[PDB]
Amino acid sequence: SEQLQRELKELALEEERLIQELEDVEKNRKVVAENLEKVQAEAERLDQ
Amino acid sequence: ELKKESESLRLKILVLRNELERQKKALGREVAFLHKQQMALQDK
Repeated sequence: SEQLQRELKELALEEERLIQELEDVEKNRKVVAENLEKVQAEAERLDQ
Repeated sequence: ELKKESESLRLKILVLRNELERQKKALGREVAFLHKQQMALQDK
């Protein structure tokens, strides 16, 4: 009953860490997309 | 009801792990593609 309460608290922290990690991966993917588009925009300029 | 609250969190965790793996794999591919394009521009 005590153990299971401590268990619940630790599971929530793990759930929260996974959510944060997913957020951070999305942040990264967004930057990569932005930078890709800048590189593609410049390539297109040069190819003309 | 703890046993239910525990199971709820365990299932949420399982789904998040799988989702995190899929997105990490996507990011990995996207980084490699960006680097390829950056280097192509550098090289030509």
